[PDB]
Amino acid sequence: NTFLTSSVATPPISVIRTGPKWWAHPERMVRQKLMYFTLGVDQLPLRRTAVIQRDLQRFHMCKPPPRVGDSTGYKRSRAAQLNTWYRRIQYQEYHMQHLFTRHVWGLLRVYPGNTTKIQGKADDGYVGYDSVPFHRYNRAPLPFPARELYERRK
Amino acid sequence: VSTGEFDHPPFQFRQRHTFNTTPLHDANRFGGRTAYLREIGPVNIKKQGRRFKKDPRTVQFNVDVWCAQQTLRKRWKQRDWEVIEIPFRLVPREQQRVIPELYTDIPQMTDPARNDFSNIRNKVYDREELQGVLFPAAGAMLYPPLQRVDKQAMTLDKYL
Amino acid sequence: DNLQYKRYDWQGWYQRMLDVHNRNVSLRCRICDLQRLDGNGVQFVDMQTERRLRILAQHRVGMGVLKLDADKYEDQADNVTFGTTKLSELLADARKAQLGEEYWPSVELKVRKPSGQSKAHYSLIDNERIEKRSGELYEKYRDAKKRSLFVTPMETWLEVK
Amino acid sequence: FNEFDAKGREYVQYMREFARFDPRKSRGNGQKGFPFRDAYLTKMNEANQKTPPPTLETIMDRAVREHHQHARILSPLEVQRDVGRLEPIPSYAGKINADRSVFPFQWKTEDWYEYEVAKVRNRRFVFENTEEDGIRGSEVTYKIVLEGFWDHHVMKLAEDVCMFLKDVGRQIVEEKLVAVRRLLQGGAVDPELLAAFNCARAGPFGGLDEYDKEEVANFLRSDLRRLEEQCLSVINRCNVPVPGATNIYDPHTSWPHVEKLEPWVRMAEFWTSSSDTSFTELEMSTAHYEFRKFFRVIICKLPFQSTEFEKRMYDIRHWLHRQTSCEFHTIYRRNVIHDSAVFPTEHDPATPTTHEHHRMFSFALDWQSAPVNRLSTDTVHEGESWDAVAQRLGCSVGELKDANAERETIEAGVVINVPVTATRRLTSFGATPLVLPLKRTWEEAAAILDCTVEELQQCNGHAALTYQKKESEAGEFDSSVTELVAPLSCWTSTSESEFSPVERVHANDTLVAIARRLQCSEEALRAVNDGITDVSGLDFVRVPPEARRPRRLVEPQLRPQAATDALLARTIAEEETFKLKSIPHLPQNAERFPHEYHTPTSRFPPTPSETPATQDWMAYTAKYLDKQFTISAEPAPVYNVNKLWPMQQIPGKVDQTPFEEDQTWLLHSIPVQQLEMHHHEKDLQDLPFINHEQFPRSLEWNAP
Amino acid sequence: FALRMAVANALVKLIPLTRIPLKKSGLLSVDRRRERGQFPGY
Amino acid sequence: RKYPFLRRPHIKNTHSMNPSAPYFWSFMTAKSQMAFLPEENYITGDWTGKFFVSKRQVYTLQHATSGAKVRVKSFPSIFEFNSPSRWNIGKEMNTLTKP
Amino acid sequence: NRPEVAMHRNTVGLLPAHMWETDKKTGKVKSVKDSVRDYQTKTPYPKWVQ
Amino acid sequence: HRPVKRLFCNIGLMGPQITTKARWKPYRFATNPAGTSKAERMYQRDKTVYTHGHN
Amino acid sequence: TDRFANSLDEYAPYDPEKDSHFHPIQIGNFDEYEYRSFLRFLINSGELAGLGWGPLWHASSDFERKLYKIGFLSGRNPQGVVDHYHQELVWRYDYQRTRQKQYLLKRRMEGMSRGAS
Amino acid sequence: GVHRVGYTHPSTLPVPCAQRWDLRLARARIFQEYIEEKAPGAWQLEDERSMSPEFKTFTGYPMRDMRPGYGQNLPDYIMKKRLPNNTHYELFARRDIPNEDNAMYGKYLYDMTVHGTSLPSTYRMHKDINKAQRNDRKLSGNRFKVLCSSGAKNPPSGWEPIPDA
Amino acid sequence: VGYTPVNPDTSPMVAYSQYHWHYNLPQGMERPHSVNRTFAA
Amino acid sequence: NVSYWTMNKMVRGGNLLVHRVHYTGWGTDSHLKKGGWEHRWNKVLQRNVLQYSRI
RNA sequence: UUUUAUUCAUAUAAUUAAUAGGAUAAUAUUUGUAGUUUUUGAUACCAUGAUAAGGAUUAUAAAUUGAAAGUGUUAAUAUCAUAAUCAAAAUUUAUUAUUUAUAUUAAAUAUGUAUGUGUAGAUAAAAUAAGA
Repeated sequence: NTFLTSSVATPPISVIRTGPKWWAHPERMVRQKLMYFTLGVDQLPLRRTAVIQRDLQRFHMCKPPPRVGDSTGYKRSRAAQLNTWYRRIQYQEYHMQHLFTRHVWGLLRVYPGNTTKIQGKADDGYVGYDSVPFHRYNRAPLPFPARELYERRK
Repeated sequence: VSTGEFDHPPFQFRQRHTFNTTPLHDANRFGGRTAYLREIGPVNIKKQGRRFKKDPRTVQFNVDVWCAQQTLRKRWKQRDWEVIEIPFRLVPREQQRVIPELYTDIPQMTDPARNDFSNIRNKVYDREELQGVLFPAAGAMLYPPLQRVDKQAMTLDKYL
Repeated sequence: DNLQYKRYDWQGWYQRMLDVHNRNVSLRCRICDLQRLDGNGVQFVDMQTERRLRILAQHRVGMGVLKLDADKYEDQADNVTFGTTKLSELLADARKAQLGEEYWPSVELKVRKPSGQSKAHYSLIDNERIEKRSGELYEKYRDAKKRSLFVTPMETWLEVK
Repeated sequence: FNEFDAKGREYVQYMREFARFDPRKSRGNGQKGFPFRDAYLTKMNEANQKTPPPTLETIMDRAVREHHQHARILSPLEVQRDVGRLEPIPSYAGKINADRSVFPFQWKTEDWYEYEVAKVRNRRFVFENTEEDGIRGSEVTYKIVLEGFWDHHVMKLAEDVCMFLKDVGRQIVEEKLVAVRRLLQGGAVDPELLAAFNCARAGPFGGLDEYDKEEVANFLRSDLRRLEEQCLSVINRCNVPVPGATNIYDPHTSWPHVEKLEPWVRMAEFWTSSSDTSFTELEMSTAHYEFRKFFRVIICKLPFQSTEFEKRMYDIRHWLHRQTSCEFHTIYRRNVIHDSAVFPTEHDPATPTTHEHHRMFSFALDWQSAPVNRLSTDTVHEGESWDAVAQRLGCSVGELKDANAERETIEAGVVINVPVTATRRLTSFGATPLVLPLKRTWEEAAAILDCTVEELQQCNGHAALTYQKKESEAGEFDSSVTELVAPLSCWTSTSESEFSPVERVHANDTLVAIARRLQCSEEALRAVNDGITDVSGLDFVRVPPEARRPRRLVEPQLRPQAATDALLARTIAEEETFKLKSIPHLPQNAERFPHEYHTPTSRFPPTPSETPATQDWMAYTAKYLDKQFTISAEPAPVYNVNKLWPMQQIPGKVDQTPFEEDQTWLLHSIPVQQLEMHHHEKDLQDLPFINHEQFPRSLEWNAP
Repeated sequence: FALRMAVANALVKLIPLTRIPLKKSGLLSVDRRRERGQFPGY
Repeated sequence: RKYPFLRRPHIKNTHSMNPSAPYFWSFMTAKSQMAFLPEENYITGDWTGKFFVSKRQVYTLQHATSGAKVRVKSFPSIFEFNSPSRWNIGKEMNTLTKP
Repeated sequence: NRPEVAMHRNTVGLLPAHMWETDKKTGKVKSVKDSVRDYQTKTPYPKWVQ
Repeated sequence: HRPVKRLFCNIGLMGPQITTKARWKPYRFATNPAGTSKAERMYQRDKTVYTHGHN
Repeated sequence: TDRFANSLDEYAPYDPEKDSHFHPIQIGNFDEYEYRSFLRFLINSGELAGLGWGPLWHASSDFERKLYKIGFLSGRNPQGVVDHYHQELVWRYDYQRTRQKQYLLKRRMEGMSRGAS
Repeated sequence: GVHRVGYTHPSTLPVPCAQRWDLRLARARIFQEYIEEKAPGAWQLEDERSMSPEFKTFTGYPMRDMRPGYGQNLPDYIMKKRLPNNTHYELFARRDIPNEDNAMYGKYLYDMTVHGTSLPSTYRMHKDINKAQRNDRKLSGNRFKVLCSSGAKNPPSGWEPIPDA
Repeated sequence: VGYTPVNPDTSPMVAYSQYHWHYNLPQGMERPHSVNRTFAA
Repeated sequence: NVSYWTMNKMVRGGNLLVHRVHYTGWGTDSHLKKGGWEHRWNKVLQRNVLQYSRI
């Protein structure tokens, strides 16, 4: 797309921990919903993470209930189970978002950023006009007309 | 109102290209005008590096002047007219008055007694009626008369 | 001054600095007050004279009040006479819109571009000659196509030195 | 007030004043003339004029509830939420109709911007001394600004000075009221006043104004009644503030009233660690302190000029409070005489001045300081008669004889005084140079020209270079020098060397318009044009000498060339001696490189070359593509069209209007700011964080 | 949030009985939170 | 320690690098080449002898044609511009020192 | 020409290519000959002066 | 690159798309010689010549 | 984030009466009836086609709340209706379902207590 | 775009009127305004940061010239700039004296009026007292640094310093 | 304190000390001095 | 017009009349609170120059 | 048998004592006021103050939009009141929080060298209009 420079990768836990700033930003979530809808597939994981984020952000101000009253034997384990279950749902949504972004890029002839893999037509990470002459993680030298991934016309 | 940005992002530690973070002088910002301020590559501050590309004031003024140029071009694209000097005798009654200069009076109105309250300085007159004054010697048939739809006519839109 | 810049040596230059800083003199004159009959028997400023005066004083006139702020000289005694002289010059030049209509300032009128209904005839001007030329241009186009795969408008009608 | 809070009291006041706002009343004052912007702009917005009716669903639901269910739908205001009380229905239950023109406020961005800028600009354009009755309207206005280190100090000083000025003004206005009443009881009309009234040559009824003592006394009585009313208003507003209830800030309640002003607060930010530790530690050890100065403004609006009151208010600086200062602003009515003699009204010169006369340093080189010297003396010529002199000077015989009545007759050569209101008065230092022909030395030439020898030498210039040591050698070189130019001080004007000999006829000027413009008779114009009665036949029509209103050659207040030639005479002599034909400022192929050779006055973006067919698509078609096009260009009007608006670029100069596409702006040669920002007025104050203020005046200080 | 608070106050001024629901929902409750001021130390 | 932009308290800290071919004129010199030479190139009054020319003086042809010795102040006691050439014309002395 | 607006207009004719000895194999400038020696000038000072 | 973009803007047959829709190579990539075919060309240019990246 | 990436750079006023030879027909935004039908189709057909909340239907309010809220958000402009129909996913201050869940839970707790007693 | 600005004379006009360029020339003559000829028409940049009410820093006046290549060297800046005479610089140059009690009055005159003799500085007095105490204690190790050594190297006739011990 | 004496005019300490007038007072005129009229020169 | 050390000494002593505010704020001034040093700079310029008619 | 970051750049050169008023004022050449030469702490020493680091805990429930940042000491440093032979213009001299790939030098002389899969050890910071 318009962003073609080198990029670093971050664990999904970091983006999930980022709340209603990037991961749960309503505009970005609406864009993801539009991407799913224009492809005509259900947005079940997106809606699950949306309701999870809404519930979390609504009560983030409130103080936690007294932990002494809660039973460490069972209540703490139940809370950890629920937190892990929510985190797994958000992981699934994150993976789905990345997969569908790659797929839409491939369909629309959109050249991704450097070292970005688009299954079906790159399969090893497209790199073009990078600061390093060689392909990162592959050590393959790169030509100046970097790579024509798609057909010329249109 | 406006939705875009007008102020240059502040100088901090090096911004890595990741989620919700962009390099400070990436080609996306300001359309492509961060190219002027971009100091490509890792820079050793001891010897390499131009001062003005790091000075927060000069880059801010550059962003301001770029935004001013953008505002000027977007404003001028709205112009579907030109200003012509008329000898004050052939203008209609709504123009035969003491029009104050810009920023020297309250926004005036064209003949408020005629139930017209629009700004007088933003009135635009078509040539279909002004051809007589603009081109008296030419005559002939230039800019044929503008057909005006009859409001009081039973057409399809009137549920005829 | 009355606090610490009196009764001593620095008081003099402090007072001189204050006077130089406050040398500005503002002269205000109303257009309604100007619109009176003069000694000769005519109105001192008419509608055209007022319009010319407003054009001459782009920002010096405002809310119907002509204001001239003179900081020309270090003292108000000379600022006032400079302001009166400049106001007299401005009035003399503005009264010029009474000797004839040639001195009447023109109204800057926003005249629109020709509308779409007028623009629609741009295709139909010289229609018959255009079609007659187009027939022989098609003849030339097919003659060129008989020998060339791609024919540019340069071959048919475009002219390049 | 118990009715509303601060914002309620503000917006209700805004609505009330807009409900009776009238644009005509806005003249004179400043920001007070601007109405409530929210309602004014929404009234000026055309889209708000059309108010959509209630929707079909709304009207159908209301009709079903009323005519079918027998239950009229209650408005939210009239319906009662309280389950324990029946509150009375407010009068504004459903009576107030809905209109987009009034509420809510919707405006357009251009109108909003223009209104805001105009309201900011028009603040000092307030006419304080008017003829209005009430709080406003007076003769003199005094604004005393009291400055103190502490707010309560300046407040108490304001109260003390206000009470003192209240007493003093009551005394002065009381004595003035006594005088006004005594004048109103009876008086004698001043003969000087009657003569002043009887001074207009033509009155408002086409003739003399026969003003008598009865009418002048009536006008004086009206003025005295107005003055008495104003004095009574001042006294009544001054007699109000008893100790029990005193409102010093209200103009109606107290005189003189006091109004607040924003204090001058200047923060100083400095490091506080005496230890010269690291920069981070120094920055962490940073404290903010500020210098404060508090101001109060006292306004005294008196209906007359009172020197005693001015003295008593000036002398308050002697008994001001501790560590308190004061400054005085005076706004008084004055009379300014504008005579048509030193600043006359006439035709523009035949050859108008161009932009080249308005250049940098041009004000000191080719522009005199107005008014220009117009000659009042005149030397009568041989053969000119009493009426001929008046005709030549463009004045009446009666005016001429009134100007020179001590002389019964005018001799062949006499120095007379032209009437002050003459329309054909010459101008000193006529443009025509004076030439002396010698056929002889420098001393003889100076004696015959009545000029100093040094001035003659410096004005001649080349004569000095040609002449050697001996006056005999100077006389020998006089043959080569031929005519000598007289000094500028010796030049004399002529009755025909100042006014245009021919006049330019307009497109639609007949034989009457030209005569009217020149103030001559049609028969005289026809006789001076050799009897031709066709204006269209000739492009230029000569102006007869009988014209009362001629056209000058050039601008009268224009410095001649000799004036600056005397300023730089030695440069001319040196250049003539050294034979400096030209000084090439640019190299050979300077224009070859369009970016290296930039003058300090050169600007960006550079203007591309002009093409004779890029004005419009019709011209482009007629030139290049389909040259068989009948129409040459678009039907341009006969009147001037300004492409760059509201700019006023010099005509005949190739220029480009602001670009409309981002590509042009981006790819055009436009630099960036690489050094410090420099401002002509902000060269002082140094930079931000180094802001310099000589005087700690309030930031929103209003000049008189 | 500022717009919501202003509208809630306007509603309370207009219809007095609407004060109870908005107050119970905490729409007229202002928060005194403020962004950190400028300081060269940080 | 930080100081206002283009107002560094150090005046000689400016290290004039090797001259750049693409500009070679819009760097360490006058912004316009139609401006007059600075005052250091000329003699104001009757002096008794200049110790060494300052580094702000521009280089001219007369420096190499006249043959008179020219020297400037640098890290050592003095530096004389021995072996005059014509390649350095239109440039100031500060661009030919490399401190 | 500076590369700001016009750089492609530079031509080798502007380059003297005679006051230096260049590498006949690579093309780089190997050495530079003396320039002040027997320099040819019509007027060391501008013609109009003196 | 600079004169190419200026020519594309002057011809106007493409319109305002040059800076809004058209994409162009970076500075040091578009300053390469005519035939390179290798991304490791900007690092192989002459280093002894002080020309601010102009070969 | 820019919804107007492909929008035209015109900024030009247009008057069909003065700029066309055809009869102008003015079309306004949806009224109450058309807006209700349009929104009912979008929500219910989307849910039936598998493009709506589906199993998470209880996460969003009922149709009446959606119709009321979206109408305010869009102003009954058909494009605004579509946009806010998609943007409904990020609604934060809709407490209808939360209150109903508490009320129904309270109802069943009382019902179980009545059955036990 | 690129074009040539046209001017039409009132005499050539079908109906005469005062042209805006002529009015501009008259106003420039009245107010002694320098008409800049090389001002490009495509640089009508509004200082939006100070003119737009939508901005925080709105002031209603253009606070910037919007020219990147603007400095104090150019003659336009020289002509339209403000001289520092009678400014805060002039105030500081006379008020920021290291010794405050010297801008009001001369120290010698003030001493000769209020007191009978000119007093020395506090530091000078402290040095004199310390010298007195040192002379009382030791009376050795002191130098004889003076301004003029003539009176010490050639003492006046009849001068005999008495010894100490 | 110090070789440089304090300025009694602008120093808040001496201005608001016990021996001078504090800023929480009416700040009226202390005494109506008249020198030139009692004994002119 | 004194150094930071001198100003700090005079503030800690009773030699200057200043009013202490928060060390990490903008102060009492509305121009400072509504834009900062540059805004107060512009306001000072407007008061000094950009309010007169300048005949 | 919880979260964030860290490659940081100038640094020495030589001389420091006094007061003296002008137009519209009833008179001052005081226009133009003339008595060399007996003293000595910092061109390099004042030790004493501030600062750095930096913590404390009562507000039940209803109402209200409310009723809510505070420092010793230990340390280092330094230009102040305290102990005579010498740093501030001729600056190289190494002094923490920097612009990374569509377009890159026009106004006071304003930076040509560190691309290498962003890969160590240590160090600092915060629960403050944000969303552990």
